[PDB]
This record gives sequence, structure tokens and C-alpha cells, in this order.
Amino acid sequence: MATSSEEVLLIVKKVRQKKQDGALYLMAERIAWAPEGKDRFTISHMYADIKCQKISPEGKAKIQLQLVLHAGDTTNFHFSNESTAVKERDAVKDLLQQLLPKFKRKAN
Amino acid sequence: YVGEDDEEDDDFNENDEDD
Repeated sequence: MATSSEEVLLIVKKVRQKKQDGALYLMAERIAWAPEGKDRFTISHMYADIKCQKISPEGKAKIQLQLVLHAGDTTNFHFSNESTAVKERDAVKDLLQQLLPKFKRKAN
Repeated sequence: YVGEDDEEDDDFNENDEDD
């Protein structure tokens, strides 16, 4: 919210969000992402609003992850960093699978 | 595509399940 989620636990690079490349930064209580060329994060979602998460497997020209919210919305993250995109996808996934259920509550 | 147009987002595998 606005206390511990101001610290970045996971730093991700070259991540495209909505046809725009940038850097992703996962915080204690929220997932944030800053677009390249900008000084501010245009992506700020609380793990409490995230229902689930998808990870796009190999076979695609890119590695991806997506924040599926219970709000009926989905935040897709295109990992364009060839260097660690796969592992990055995995770490974002891991940390979220770690973090998400600790802040959210099933709709059932 | 319609709605999501980042590029290709279909083989997207879930993992958190139906929360």
C-alpha cells in the first residue's frame, strides 16, 4: 500500500507492457513497472487486487507473464530481456506466487 | 488482438489457479 511496498525486492529489465518496453520492479506489497524513457512507474498493482498470474512458456518469440485480477482485468508483461527473461518470468512468478496469496483472498 | 495487443498472449499458462 504505502509502507513496505516502497522497497523493491525484485528488479526486472527490458519488460514490455502494452507495446512499451521498460523495467519491472516488484515491491513488498505491490508490483510496479517503469516504462523506458520515463522517470515514474506507470504500473502499480497491489497483490491484493491480483487474483492469479499467467506465465507464457517457451515457443513464443518472447517470454511473458500476466497479472490476472479479480477485477476482470489482466496486466500482461512481455519479458523482452533475452538475457534473463525466462528466469525473470520465473522469479516474478515465484515472488508473486509467494506474495500474491499472502495479500489476496480467494473469491471462493 | 482485441483487448490485449501486447503481441501474442494465448499459450499463457496459469499457476495461481481460480482464486
